[PDB]
Amino acid sequence: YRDLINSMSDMEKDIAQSNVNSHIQQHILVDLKTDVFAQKYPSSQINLLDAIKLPKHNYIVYLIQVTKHNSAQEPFSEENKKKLYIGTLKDENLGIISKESSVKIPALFKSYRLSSTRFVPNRVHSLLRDIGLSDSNYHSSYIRENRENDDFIACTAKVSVDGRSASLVFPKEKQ
Amino acid sequence: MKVKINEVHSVFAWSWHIPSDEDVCGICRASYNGTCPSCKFPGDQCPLVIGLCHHNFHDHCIYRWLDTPTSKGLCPMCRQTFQLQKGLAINDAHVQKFVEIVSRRREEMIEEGV
Amino acid sequence: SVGEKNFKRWKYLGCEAYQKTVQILTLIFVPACERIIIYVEKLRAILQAFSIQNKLSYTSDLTAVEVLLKSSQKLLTMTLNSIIGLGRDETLFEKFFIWFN
Amino acid sequence: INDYFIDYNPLFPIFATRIAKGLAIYRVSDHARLAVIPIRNINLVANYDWDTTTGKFLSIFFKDGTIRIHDIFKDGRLVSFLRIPSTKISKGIWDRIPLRYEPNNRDFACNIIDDLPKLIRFVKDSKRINIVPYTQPNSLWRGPDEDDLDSNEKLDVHVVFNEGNDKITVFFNGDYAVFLSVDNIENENSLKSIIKVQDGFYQCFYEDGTVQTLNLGPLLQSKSSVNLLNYIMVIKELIGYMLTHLE
Amino acid sequence: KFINQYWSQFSKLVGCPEDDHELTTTVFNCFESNFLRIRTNEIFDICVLAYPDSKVTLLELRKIMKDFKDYTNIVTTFLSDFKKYILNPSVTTVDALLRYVKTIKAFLVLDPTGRCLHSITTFVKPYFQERKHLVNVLLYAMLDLPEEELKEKINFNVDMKALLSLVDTLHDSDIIRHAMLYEHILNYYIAWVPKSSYIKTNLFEVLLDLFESREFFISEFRNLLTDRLFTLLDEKWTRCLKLIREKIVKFTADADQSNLNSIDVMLWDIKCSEELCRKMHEVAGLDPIIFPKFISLLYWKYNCDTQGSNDLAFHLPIDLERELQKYSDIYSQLKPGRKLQLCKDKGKVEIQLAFKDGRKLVLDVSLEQCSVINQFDSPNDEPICLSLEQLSESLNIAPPRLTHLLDFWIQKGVLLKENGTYSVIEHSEMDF
Repeated sequence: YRDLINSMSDMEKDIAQSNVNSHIQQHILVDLKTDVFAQKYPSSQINLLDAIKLPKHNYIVYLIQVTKHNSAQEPFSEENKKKLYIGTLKDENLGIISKESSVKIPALFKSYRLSSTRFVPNRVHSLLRDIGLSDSNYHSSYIRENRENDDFIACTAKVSVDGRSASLVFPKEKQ
Repeated sequence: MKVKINEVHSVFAWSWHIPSDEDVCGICRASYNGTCPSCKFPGDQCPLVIGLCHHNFHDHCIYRWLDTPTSKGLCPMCRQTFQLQKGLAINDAHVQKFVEIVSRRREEMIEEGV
Repeated sequence: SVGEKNFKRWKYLGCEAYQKTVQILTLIFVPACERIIIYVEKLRAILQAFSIQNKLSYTSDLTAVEVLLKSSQKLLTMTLNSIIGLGRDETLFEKFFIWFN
Repeated sequence: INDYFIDYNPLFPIFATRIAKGLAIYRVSDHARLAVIPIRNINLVANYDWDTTTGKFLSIFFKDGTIRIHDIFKDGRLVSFLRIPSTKISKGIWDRIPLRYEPNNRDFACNIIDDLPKLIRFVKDSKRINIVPYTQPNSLWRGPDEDDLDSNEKLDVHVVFNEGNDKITVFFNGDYAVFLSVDNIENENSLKSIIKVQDGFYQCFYEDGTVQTLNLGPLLQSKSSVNLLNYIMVIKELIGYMLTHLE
Repeated sequence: KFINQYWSQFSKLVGCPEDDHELTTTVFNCFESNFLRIRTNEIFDICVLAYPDSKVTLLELRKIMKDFKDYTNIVTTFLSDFKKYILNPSVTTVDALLRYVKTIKAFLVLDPTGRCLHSITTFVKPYFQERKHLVNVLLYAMLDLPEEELKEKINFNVDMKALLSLVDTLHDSDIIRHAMLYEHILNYYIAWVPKSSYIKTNLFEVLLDLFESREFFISEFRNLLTDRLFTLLDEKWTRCLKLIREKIVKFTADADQSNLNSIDVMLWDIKCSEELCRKMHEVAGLDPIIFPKFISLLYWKYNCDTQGSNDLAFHLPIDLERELQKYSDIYSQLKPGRKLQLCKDKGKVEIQLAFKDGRKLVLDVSLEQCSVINQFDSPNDEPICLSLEQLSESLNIAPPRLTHLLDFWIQKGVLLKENGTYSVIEHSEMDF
């Protein structure tokens, strides 16, 4: 009995790998990697950081780091600035809708890794009010854990996409 | 600085003074400071009585026991003739009541030929 | 060695060793084997259709399926033989201890 | 509570916060701890994902190849343990797809398994051998919720991506595994974020800006193809269910 | 509105006369059927949020539902949505019960019978027993306790506006002689009028159904009344005890009467204390400033006998102790066979504090707190500076307990701590 069941079990896996995987993979298509930002930005090296979908919205909000390609004829220009352009693509065909606006970074915030920023949905504003309403060791002015811990930036970027905005947080990883 | 006491609201706890897990009535098994099953309010409504045999009962528990024909006027704890201890102010208000019940039952046993 | 104490234990162990054994064979093995057959049969039908409906040039051989069908069929036939055999074993078991008592 | 972390549950007012002792759960309204998930090293966790369809469960991805899911409503007790054979995990996403199989006249594919009486299990306690109804090993976290009136069967799809090689692996129902080989292997780009468009439709965003789209739609609109996926998982379960009683 | 907008066009399309009565009736019947369907779908938001503003619609709904299937569909839909949203442990238990009771009264208005309430009840109780603080907060809601007592021993925030709202809902109370005999016997006997009950119209009984036994409910009720009858009865709890006694007696187990007996004894103990004090001030002419209360130790559940620390033997002021002993001696005279014990941890004293700058401060302080401040009473107007060790020896109070008592006066602005010594603040350089 044990031999027969095992004789069945092992070849059952054979059926799964030999045939089922072949059949399943056929009904699965993988889109080739494509560049969409090239049309809008063909002379800039593109660095992608984060992008999410707004629920009940068919638009893709994305955060990109745009650095222009410096040709071999312009020597050592100080324009090698990382610009945090924010745009929107329709979820299906990834089509640009609104003209990107470069957010001006205050000089005090230039000492943070902008690449580590992540998207935070679902009413981040609720915690801000509740932090001051709770007698915890967390102070809001910047949300700081005491006077002797790391400081993390909560960049509530109000990207008004058709009247709505999202929320971002800038983690601290000092360079 | 002067301290003037305007009003005092003090709390006092009363308990039965027994002339010495045993502060319970031997009939109803309830606490002496508590009420018997036939009484609702403690203290005056469920007073305690002390017999000459030094056994303590609620007034109503022992009176009911003594009113039963099978008791024969004897203490439920020691079978001695139940008589309230004399000289105890706790027993002063109940002496006449217990003398009558013991006497009536003694006459009934004489009438029954036992 | 045997005594009275082990004899009752021997009977108690033996009866469960057979009467419970047949239960798991009839009540677990029989319902499962038929279910495997059904799923395997439905498994075969699905692959055959898309070999035709899709009309895709590459085909996956069905020899793996039919082996399972035969092996699964073998199990149920083999399972029933044991149940018949354990039926006899219960008969022999009881007659032994009634005399052994 | 200050932290650059925390993901809010879309369906209910909770957040998943990270503390030293493990993953912690607090109510947004009350800031009262609700559950604690014991984790050894944060670095081992590739990412954690919430339940989109229900929100009752929570998913944890380990870099080694281990998937662990715990129920928040159950005080964070572990409910299911998953393994994937020899896969290095960069970042995985959990999706639940509800199937809508409306009755159609053109569909004569009647079901008989429902008519057949459901199997049972033999488990023996200390006192005696007892008889219990059969439950699938993964059915406890997949069973039709008492809380869910729309009790349609839900497809459970776990999507796993391998770091360093950009290899894509999809895992179905907790047992069946399918491996897909990507051709664009020439560059070793890290995957930045995974975004879900709808059920069975996903977009992948790499560090270089290239987009990879995974679409399960053709699998989904095919009635038999899903049934094929279900059947293969069942037969492996029953045979092991058989071997379990044999020993 | 629909008839005025489309009926003429529809009649023209059909060609039937405009005054087709039966067609209009069927259209009306469909409208109310649609209205029933929509309200069934929205019943959760109707009962949870829109209530009591939508309560009028509920009365209109009551005129429409006629079949058992309608009730079953409504309740199964309502339970589905409720548990989907409310029964999340992530929801605050205070708001959960607040919305729960809001649904209870809404359905009770909708259903006078309350069978749906029972079905909703039976389905929902295990979730209530899942939450742990529910018993405490609900009984405190029953007795309308002030927030200060709540905040003393409860470590999670409680929403005050919810507390007032639930209190308001709880207190809502909207839920010839021979010729007449011939007429009434005709008018009352000829005028033909065409799991237990557990469906009583009382919402409080539904609230009581949470506990598997009312024993814990009445036990905790005893504890709170014994606490309050100490701190002093408020009339608001007289209604509560009247309610609690009312249902428990109606149902009638042994322990239930055990926790049902002494509650009037507490009333009797206070009543006798009020009466015995008057007879007492008449007989021996004691100080009318003292108002003693004579309590039955067994039934107040006051553990005077916790036999393990030597720590409540603090010394009262000599004048106050002598006056209190006079009460105890003659109690033994008035009630023979009984001894009276002063509960020193127990009692309240109103003291008036007079400072050299003319400030008068009147506070209600415990017997322990009055003893501490009396040590600083200077008959000769000399500044009294006392160290912690000196106060501990005089008052026989442990130092850690003394610091807490001394911190009370510091917070009140009476005592100042300088270099380990406590002195009276006689001159405040700041507007009172």
